[PDB]
Amino acid sequence: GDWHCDTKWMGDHVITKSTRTWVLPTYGNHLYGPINFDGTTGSGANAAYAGYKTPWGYFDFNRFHCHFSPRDWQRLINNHTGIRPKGLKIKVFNVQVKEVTTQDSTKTIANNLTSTVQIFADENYDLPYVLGSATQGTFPPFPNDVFMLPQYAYCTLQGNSGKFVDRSAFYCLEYFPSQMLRTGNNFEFQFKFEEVPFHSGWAQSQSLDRLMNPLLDQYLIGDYGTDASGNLIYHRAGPNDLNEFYKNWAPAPYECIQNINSSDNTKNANSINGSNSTNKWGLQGRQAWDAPGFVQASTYEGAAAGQSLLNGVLTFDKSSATTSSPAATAVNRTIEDEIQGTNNFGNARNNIVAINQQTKGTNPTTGSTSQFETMPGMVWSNRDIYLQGPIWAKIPNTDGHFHPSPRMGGFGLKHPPPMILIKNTPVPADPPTTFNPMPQTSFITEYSTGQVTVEMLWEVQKESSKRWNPEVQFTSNFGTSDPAVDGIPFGINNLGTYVESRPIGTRYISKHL
Amino acid sequence: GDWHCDTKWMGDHVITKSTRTWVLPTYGNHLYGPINFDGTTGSGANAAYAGYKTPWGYFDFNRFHCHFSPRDWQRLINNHTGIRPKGLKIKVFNVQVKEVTTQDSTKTIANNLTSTVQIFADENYDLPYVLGSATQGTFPPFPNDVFMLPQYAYCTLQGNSGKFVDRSAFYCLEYFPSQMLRTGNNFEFQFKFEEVPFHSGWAQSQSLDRLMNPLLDQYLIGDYGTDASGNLIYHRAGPNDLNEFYKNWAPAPYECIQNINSSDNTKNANSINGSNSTNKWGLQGRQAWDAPGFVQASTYEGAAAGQSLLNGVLTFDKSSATTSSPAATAVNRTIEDEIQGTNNFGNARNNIVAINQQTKGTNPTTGSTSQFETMPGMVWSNRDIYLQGPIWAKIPNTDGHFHPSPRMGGFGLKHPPPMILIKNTPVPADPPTTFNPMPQTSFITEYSTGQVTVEMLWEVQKESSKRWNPEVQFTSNFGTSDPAVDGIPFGINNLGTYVESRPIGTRYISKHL
Amino acid sequence: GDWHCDTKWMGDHVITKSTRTWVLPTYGNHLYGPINFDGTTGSGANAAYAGYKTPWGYFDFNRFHCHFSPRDWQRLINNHTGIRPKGLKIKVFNVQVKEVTTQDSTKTIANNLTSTVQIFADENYDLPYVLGSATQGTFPPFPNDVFMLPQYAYCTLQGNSGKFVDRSAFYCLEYFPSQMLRTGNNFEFQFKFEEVPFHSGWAQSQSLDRLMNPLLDQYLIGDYGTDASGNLIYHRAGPNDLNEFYKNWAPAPYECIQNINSSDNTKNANSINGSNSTNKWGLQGRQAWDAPGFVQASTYEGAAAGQSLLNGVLTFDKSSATTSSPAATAVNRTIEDEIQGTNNFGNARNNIVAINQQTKGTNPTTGSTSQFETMPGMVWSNRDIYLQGPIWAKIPNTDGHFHPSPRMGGFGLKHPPPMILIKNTPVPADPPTTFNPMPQTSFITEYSTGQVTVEMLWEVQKESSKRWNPEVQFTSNFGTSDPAVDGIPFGINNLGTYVESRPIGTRYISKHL
Repeated sequence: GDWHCDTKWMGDHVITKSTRTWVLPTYGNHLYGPINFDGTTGSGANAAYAGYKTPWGYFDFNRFHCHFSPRDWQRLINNHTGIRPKGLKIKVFNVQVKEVTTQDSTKTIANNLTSTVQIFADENYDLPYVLGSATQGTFPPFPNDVFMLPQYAYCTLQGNSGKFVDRSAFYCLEYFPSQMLRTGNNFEFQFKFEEVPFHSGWAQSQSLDRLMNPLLDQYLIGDYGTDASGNLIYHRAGPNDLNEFYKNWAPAPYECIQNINSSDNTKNANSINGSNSTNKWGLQGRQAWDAPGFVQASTYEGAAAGQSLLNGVLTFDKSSATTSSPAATAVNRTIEDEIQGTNNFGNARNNIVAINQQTKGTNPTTGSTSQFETMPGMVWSNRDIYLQGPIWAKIPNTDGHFHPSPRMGGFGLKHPPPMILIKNTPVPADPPTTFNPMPQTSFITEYSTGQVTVEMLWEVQKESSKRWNPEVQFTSNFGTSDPAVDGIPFGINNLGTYVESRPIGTRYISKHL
Repeated sequence: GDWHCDTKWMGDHVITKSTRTWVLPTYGNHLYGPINFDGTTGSGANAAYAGYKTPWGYFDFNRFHCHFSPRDWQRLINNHTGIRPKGLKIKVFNVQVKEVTTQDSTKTIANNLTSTVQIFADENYDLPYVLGSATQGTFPPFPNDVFMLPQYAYCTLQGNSGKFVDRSAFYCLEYFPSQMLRTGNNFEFQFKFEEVPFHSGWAQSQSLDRLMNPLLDQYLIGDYGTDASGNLIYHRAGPNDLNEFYKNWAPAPYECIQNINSSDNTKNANSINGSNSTNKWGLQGRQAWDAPGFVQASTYEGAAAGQSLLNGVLTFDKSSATTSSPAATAVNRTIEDEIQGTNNFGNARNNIVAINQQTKGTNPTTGSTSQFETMPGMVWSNRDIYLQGPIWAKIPNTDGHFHPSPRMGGFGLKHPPPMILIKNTPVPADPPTTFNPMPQTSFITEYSTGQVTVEMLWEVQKESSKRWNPEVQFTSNFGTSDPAVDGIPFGINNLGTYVESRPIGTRYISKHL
Repeated sequence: GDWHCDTKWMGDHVITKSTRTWVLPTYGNHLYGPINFDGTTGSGANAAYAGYKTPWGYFDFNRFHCHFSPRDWQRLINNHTGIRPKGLKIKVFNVQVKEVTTQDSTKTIANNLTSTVQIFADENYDLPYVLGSATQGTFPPFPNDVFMLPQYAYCTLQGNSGKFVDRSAFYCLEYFPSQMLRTGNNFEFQFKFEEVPFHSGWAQSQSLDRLMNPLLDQYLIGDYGTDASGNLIYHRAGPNDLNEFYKNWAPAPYECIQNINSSDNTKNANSINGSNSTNKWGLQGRQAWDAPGFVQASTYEGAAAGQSLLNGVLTFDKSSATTSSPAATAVNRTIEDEIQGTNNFGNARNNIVAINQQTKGTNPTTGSTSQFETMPGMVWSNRDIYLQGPIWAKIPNTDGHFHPSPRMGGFGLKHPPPMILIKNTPVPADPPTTFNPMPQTSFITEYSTGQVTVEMLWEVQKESSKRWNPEVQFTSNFGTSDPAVDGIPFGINNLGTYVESRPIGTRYISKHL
């Protein structure tokens, strides 16, 4: 094969080709193993797990910025109001296996021509599907970078203290038909996405509470109170009070999510514990963070600067890092302000409901609600997709699901792109000259490398806006930057590392609600 | 492929094939980087720049002596009065990649059969075009020589102090479809030049100020002065004074360029600073040398020996050298005396113009002009092309340009031959046995080498001169040379280096103006 | 006919339909008249003119914002790098004539069904062409607005003191075949533009003084000075000093234009007279402002804030006004910073040239030039087109012209869209009952009104940029505005007037030079 990265913009379609270079170590000395964590030490009992490690490794292209460049992304989001995937093609080729030898003086790396690697795609979704979990190991943003393929592992059911049970499964991955690749062999795979709705690539220029003609007043009469003697009073909503209007629709449901201010130091309580104050959902005797949760507006218009939600937003790294506790200057923190029309600000407990039953003696009382869930007549909007975020997720296999759109973002798929696994086939060292029945555990040290190209077909919506005035769009203004320390933003810096300077998202075009 | 260098002289065409051997290092450890120079130190603020370095490298065949030999060039310039390019074919083949290993005792070079190199031609001119700038890295004059491919880099817009701005661009070159070459693969490219006018390969045997029949006198009456009483006087130009003639045409425009004498020591002022006395043109707050400028006659007939213009001529090295301050015996200094018919000598301020308005009291006054630019009715001639000089240049992409002939020489092209880039594809070293998300920065040390053949098709004008007497032509008379120190001129010397002994140019045939 | 305004974006084409409502008064009581201004009083002798007034009136759609809306313009300039006109169709219809009667108590307006108006297009350009002069009378920006058709008048040759001469022409416009329009009649006209080059809709990301590979150094040797004894010294330009490089091309020509600072009060001299310090060009004994002149960069990168040129830029009104001395807050002042790559900043006198001839005694001297005109090897860029500016101009009918691009902007046309004239046909009042030979000068007071729709076809260039990082684009960020005083920018304000908030131009996309 050959190296081709590019994009081709057609009218309703766009094709993004990109190709990388990878390196595959031998994981676990060609051995499976059990893994668990009991809840006795460390984080606690909620952190327990049980599963297996596998000598295999896999490709993960799930994130968007694998397939797009900051210029191609800008071309998408200013012009087009929607996108969905159509199909993908991936090809792994130019595989070459290298053997390592050490005399303690130096390493000597040689190229073994006849050794192979094994690769297969999991067509029927027989193995546990780890791709939709937004973990690391994805292709790099920048094509000149060389990346390392992750090791495959999974969790099964667990008992108390992170132990196996009867339902726990063990999967042998050598029991799957696979293809062996030498130099001069390649692996190709075709895939076609199922029908999904376009992601809404447009911000909304109206609110639900004002859909009305503001000059008029209703023919529907309201209940304005009671008399001093107890007689009912009526009122007609009009342009003086538009909150009085009867309405057909209601905004999004919510669970109350605590607020936190990223910019302003003086808006946050001192020394809050994010583990205690985060929303949880419990299952099977233990409870896990509910994050990000169902999307709420992080901030609305006319709100404090820096307002956000605690574990309510996505946050990314400017450049790939292992830090585990990154500084505020090393991260890109997204904000959802574009859904503020249909989606109430999380941590605002506005919704009011009647808590008693009136009569002569008892005055009616109401109260604000911390959690208000779905009822007929509600409209909401999904979380935005970002250049740095996940493309898809696998809808769990279950008897029911409600609005199966992934909470982190992207496209819920029942048959997502399959998970493609690869390993270095083992080559044994010299056996003894008398037969031994035991397994032969001594192998030659080796690793693999090659290229992988990924071509993906997308479906876009181009629109016609009849608003007169111009619209906000994504522009790059940093002023000046210093080539002696940090290069062009969204470019290579002085040390050679690629830096994504700020988060980007798809909603720059306003459309009336 | 096979090794073929040669020339084939057809009637109106000539075909020049030549093939070389190159070596490609790994540049920058497979990393991009920003580069700049602030104006705080060194040369000054006018020297500031900003841009990027690239792991890629490229082929530059632009100079003439890549495609011709001193004998083939002589055959061209004595017989033919014009030349222009038609098409070119280049083929890079026999690529082989070699790996280097060092124990500090010695280097060990081995041949990796399965490694590749990446190569593509930039068809659409998407990357900044660095070829027309007359920098080093060109193929050698002599085919047996082995040369090194340059590293690719470019400049973008800059702010103050050599910093990036919003308009500054960063180009990822792995985003271009490319071809991978092993042993047994080759890269071929076809190109066809756009229509251009022949370069004038003829010196001119007349002057503009004498185009007339010298025996006759005009029927046009001139203004010879006024009377002692103020009455107009008339005169008829004739063979006694031929400068009095009215004329249809005027010579070339000029900016005054200072003169300097290369041969004669006693004609030059002591300790002049060439940086202060050179013509400049300023742009964007800073100012750069205007050189060579629009061509003027370096010397005319009946002028001091050694006369030339300061930064008005091209100067070359007899053999490839890095000296940065070469001695006068190491350089070939061209001289333009063949345009002296239409092109006035630079630094001669001859042109005279009226600076006031006469009346009874005021006598008419005139003055000489330092700068006299284009007006209707002017004729000039372009700078000569030399065996050692550039073939073409890329006309900038702009709304207007006036007589877009390159000031250094050759053929201005809107679609020049594209820039062809190549790099060694990276091969990683042994990764760790536990997954790491970071980019893998350790690679195997390697380099590439191969052959490249360039075949170019030319279009020539053969002429018929009806002058009776013979013409000057390019002949080789050095007398005798010493094989013990310097070999045949235009040949290998004692140390094995190729030496170009004197500059050559295309205008040896006289033609009346 | 019917009312249709809209735009249709096709791939390489876009169609803009817009329709207005106009009102035509009776000009001059149906009489021609001579007009002149002698130079005896007022502005001076340079202000003199002579010509005629005409009862006719005409349509002028020349400006861009007649055909585009701020949203349609944004859609053009962010996506497309070029535009040129193809054809236009105009239709004037629904004409109705109204008669006015006054008893001094009140006016009474009645509708005369059988009266007509006269209209013709000037196909052969027989009348003097007044459209390319950027005067008022153009269609409004906002379609709901009603506008008044201008009166037609022209200037002819003049003697001293603004008097007619033999060459002066008088044109009778009733000598042109015309069409009479009642209610139920319409006038349609087709036109097809001649071939013109696309306007460059892209800013430039490189400079002429840096086109080079910054890592390399030239094979061309320069002249670095002379020795202490008079011997020539050589030097090789390299990455330490890139201004030393020889170059093929040179920046734009210039006439020095004085600078003025719009923002900063403290950068301007006190009480300068703009009439004395503006560039002039004289003709026929008198001299007129040269403005804007050939375009120079108003400001460059790393220059004082608010820097501009005095009468070097275009300036517009935010809303149509007669003020004649508008305040700085009522105007939109354009700035040309996007040509700073090929076009030197006006009022920077950088260009340096040799003013003498050296020898032993005389040291070489140089000087900076106030005016530096076109010479071979220059490249420049035309003035930008703006949403508020003129589309085209008529190239004068003359034997020669150099780069005939209009200095204010747009497309120079030899056969521009013809000038279309209209008048109310006169209806006489009651004549006497005995024959009189004299002309009948008493008429009925009347005016006309109707609609005019203009459909124009445009040709656009969509591009592919391979730069990695995002580009600057035109976005609307005003923060918040107050509906109680000024409405949405580029929208109707509180008083009902349409306001264009800031100037817009076509160059938002960078492209390497």
